Amino acid sequence: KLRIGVVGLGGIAQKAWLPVLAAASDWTLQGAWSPTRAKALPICESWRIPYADSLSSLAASCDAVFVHSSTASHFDVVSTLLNAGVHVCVDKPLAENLRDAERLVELAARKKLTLMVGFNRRFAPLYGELKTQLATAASLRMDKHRSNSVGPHDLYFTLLDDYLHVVDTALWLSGGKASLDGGTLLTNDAGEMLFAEHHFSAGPLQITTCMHRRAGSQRETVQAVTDGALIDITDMREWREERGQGVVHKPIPGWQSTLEQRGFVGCARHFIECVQNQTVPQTAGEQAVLAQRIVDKIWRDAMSE
Amino acid sequence: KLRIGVVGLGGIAQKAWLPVLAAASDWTLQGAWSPTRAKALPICESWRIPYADSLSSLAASCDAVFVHSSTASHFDVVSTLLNAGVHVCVDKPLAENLRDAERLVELAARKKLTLMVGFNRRFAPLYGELKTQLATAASLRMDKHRSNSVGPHDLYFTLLDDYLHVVDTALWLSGGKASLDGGTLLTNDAGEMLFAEHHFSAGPLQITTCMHRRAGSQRETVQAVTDGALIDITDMREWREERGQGVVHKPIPGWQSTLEQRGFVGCARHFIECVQNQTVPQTAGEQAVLAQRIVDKIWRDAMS
Amino acid sequence: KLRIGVVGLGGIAQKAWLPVLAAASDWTLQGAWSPTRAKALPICESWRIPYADSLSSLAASCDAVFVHSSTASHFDVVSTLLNAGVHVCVDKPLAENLRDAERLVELAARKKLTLMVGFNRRFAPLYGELKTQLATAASLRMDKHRSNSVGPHDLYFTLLDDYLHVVDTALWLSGGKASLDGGTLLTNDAGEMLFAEHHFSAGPLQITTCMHRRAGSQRETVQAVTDGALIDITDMREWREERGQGVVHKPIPGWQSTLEQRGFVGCARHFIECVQNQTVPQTAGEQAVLAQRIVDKIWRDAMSE
Amino acid sequence: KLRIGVVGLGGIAQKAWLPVLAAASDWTLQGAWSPTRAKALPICESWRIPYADSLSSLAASCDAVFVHSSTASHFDVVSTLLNAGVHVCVDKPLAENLRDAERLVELAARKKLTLMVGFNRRFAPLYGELKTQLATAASLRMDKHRSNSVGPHDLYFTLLDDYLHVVDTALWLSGGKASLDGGTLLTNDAGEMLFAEHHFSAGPLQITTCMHRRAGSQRETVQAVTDGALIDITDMREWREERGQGVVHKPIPGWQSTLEQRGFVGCARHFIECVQNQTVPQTAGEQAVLAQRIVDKIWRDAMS
Repeated sequence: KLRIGVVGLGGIAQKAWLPVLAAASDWTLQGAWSPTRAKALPICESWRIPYADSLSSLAASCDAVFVHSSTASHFDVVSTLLNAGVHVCVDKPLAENLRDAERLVELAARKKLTLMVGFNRRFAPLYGELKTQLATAASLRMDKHRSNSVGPHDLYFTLLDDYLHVVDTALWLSGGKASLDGGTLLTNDAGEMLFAEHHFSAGPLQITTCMHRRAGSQRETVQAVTDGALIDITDMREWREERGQGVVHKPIPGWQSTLEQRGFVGCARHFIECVQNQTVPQTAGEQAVLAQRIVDKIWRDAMSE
Repeated sequence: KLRIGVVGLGGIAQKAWLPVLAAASDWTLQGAWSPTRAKALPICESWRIPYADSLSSLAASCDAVFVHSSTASHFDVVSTLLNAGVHVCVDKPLAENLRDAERLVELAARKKLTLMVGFNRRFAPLYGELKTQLATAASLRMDKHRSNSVGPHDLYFTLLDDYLHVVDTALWLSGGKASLDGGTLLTNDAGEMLFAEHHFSAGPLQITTCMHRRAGSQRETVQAVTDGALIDITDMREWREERGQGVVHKPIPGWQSTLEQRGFVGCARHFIECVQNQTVPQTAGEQAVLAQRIVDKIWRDAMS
Repeated sequence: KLRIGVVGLGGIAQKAWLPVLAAASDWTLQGAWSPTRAKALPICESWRIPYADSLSSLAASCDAVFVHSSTASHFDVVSTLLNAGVHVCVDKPLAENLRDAERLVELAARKKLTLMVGFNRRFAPLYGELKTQLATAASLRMDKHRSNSVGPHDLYFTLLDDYLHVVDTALWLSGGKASLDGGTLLTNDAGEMLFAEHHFSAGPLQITTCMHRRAGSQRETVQAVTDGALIDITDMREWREERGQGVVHKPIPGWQSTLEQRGFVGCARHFIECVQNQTVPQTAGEQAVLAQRIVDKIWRDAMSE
Repeated sequence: KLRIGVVGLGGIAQKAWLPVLAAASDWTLQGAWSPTRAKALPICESWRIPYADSLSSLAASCDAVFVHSSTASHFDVVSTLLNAGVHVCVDKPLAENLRDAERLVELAARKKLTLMVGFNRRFAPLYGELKTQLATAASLRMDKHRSNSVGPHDLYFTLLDDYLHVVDTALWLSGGKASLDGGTLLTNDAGEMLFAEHHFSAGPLQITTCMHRRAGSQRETVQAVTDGALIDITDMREWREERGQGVVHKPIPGWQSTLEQRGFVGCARHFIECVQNQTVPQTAGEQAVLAQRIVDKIWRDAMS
């Protein structure tokens, strides 16, 4: 059975990327570490888990590790772990720099290790169920808004830290083969992201990614207009479809965690399985920098006009 | 009290307009006329409406006429009605061809008559209500679908008879200075429209018009993403907004009159008011062909 | 073709009991009258309809008439019309007195005329569709609340003027054969109705009628718990059912008036048809004073304790 | 930091309680024990929980124990656990028989231990939130159904293992001084419960408990008709209220933890708090058997 390590304080991890390891079957949680040797000691004790004192040890005694620390650190962390011959699964941004990412993708292969990005969304039960229905899709629009989170970081940061999630999911749902027709980027006076919306075209299918940081509501939705059906998904939890017989709400499994709905579980499992079976992850190599390449293409333009 | 006349007793007429033009305290219905004359007499009797065998007969006995018949016969009917000194309220496509539409508009200006297009959606309480909240709007999408209506008519008829609604409403709701950025059109081998979507840009705001003729849902909706709130309107009847403290469902009073929510009532009132007050309607002049100028271009480009 | 007369100013009638005569097919609207010879002259003109100057004339030149005037007048009006050999359809309360009602039911029969109460609810498309589904119903509860209408009239009035509607519909839906097990009646200091809720038992099936005059919302609902399904109906417009495959919203016919949803149309038509076919109306004779007999049974108790 | 022990690793235990008793900063999980011992060892390892071959072994190593096993074995387990100076939090039916339940309560008072019943619904944010708005309530109905669960157990087990939830919650939400007015019970030829409904009266307020084992819906709801507002709560997660200005949907934060919305978390915290603070829990004494005294009577009367 594999030993798994976790890198990632507890801001978010404690909520999902931690109770998700409260499974234990086929693999074990072999300790965890984080840069803030302080706000991590408590959770390690409260959860009864080994607290590595340095990334060196944590890597030493692990076969694979989930990295959920700051996006700025992702590169170094993954870079260190990979060099320790450890399998890694990094959170959304591979590295806050396109090249740096293409390099980790090289290192990982060049060292017969598996490196995949944690696109929990490609593992949400409802998004996967939808993907097997968009065969005759004509319109696909995804929204992810924040009530009031005009993040202290600049546009660049928020693009790789939030919008990337929308682009990733949208492109994965369309079959990964769209073009960037147009869109917009709105920032306040502080150069901070306020809004973002773009349009893609995968043949006849029209894709739309949309995000607003001050919409007075934290909602996430996916709308699909296909031939014979109209499907809508709210918060990866609600599923409504119309097939000419009235609006139908798919039943929500009585005992299902939110960590399973967002695709966290399925992502971990698919990571753990690829290690053993020694297979290529769904989000590795090209699939790990894809959407990032697009997000980058946009920024490269919205910073020249 | 003007004398109101009606043209075209087909479906919508009897379901929407007629019920609006019968219960009137400020005007009176004095006649009707269909290019078919078939079942026309029984229909008119149903409404106690003196049937007119001819337009020039219906015109010679009216002051203002609401036209609603095959988009093709519009020009011939409107120009005639306008030559008889009768104010007219045309139904959606002013005329089948763009130049024709303008011809009628000009003909109305010279003749000094009130010629407006009946864009009922511009008078829907909830839509006009929404138009006042989009000051800080960033995203605006309007969706209008059919469960399975790839009806006999071709792409050209559908663009002018249905997709125009979306394009005109969306542009009206967002200032009215947007530009076409792209989109697509899909038709089966017969040339009948199947799907249509387009993107417009009025500054930072992104507008989207979408219509699918076979999506399994006859739903209509408007989605707005503003600064500090999210508004959704379904079938011109349901209003939901979220401003940081949970979704709210605006109340729906006994005023619940489909004919009123959908804007028919207000459209009629507005037409007659302009006629009696000799003012310019919200759907006249360049405004009665702004969306059509757009829809036409989309079609022409498709055929090239 | 029959000539139909209408008695009923325009408070409500103008909204429904009037645009409902904007049909005309098999019968004609032969004028209308009301006690207030003032606030009725306008509508008669605006709707282009003959304004009888007295109930005498209106009855003289009609074959049947819809009575939608004050409940206090119902008796006299119907009593006059019946004596004029005219067929009548009276609004909800037959007479504000049980005996008086049983007398009109006699007169009407004794004069080979048809007298039915206008229980528009027994003709609402969704309530009728429900009735054919309550075969294995175990629980049936109906609510009818007003946002803030603590009516100037006393408890008695409001019981025959509003609660009667709930009791009628509830009993008709259960098959008309329940018993009054219990309930409550709450009035303010002015002796005005504030609340009302009762429980009936039609064998195993438990029925509940519920009304509050100050619930801060004007909603009407019907809930059914049957064997194999869970059905809910809001405002005679919305229909949701759960049959183990998720919640399903029945589609609302695109072009359907509200006057048709509340059962107004179907009620008029069924009235007009019984005249010609000379058949017994669904709400005539015993079915016209039924629920009223119950409403009365309650009051007779809530006015002795 | 008390030592927490668990009894019964069946379903709910692993889905609700365990996940609540593992992530703890104020206490520690020190063991577990099932009357089956089958797969028990693999389960405990899954949670890194030293398996106890015996109760007196689990007890000898704990301070407080959360019991959740076959309603029948409750008495034998609780009395034993109480004889070993261990505070216990029993699962719904304190004991299978009423006198037994009281026996345990008394045994806890003498022994000076904290004995409470785990009524998670009394600690659900939304339910406790609602209990503060029913000051002017007139009607209160709680509905809990199953799509098709006429499970093996008979009417008696179901009344105590499921219908008790409704009866206890409803009574708790409405003051707690209601009286049984009537209702009905339905069972198939096998004697398995099919449906149950009852009416209570606490003054002018009317309370209704309803449960059907095969209604095609696993829905849970609470309906309140107060003076000036209408509140609806579905599956302890959705809150809707209408106070004259349209229905409102209370917001649902990232706090979205089924285990928390359903009250499990708060129930645990409350138990341990009372133990360490030596105070009386909200579900102890007469309160740990108020609804059971009612449900039993209903059953006895049915069997007469």
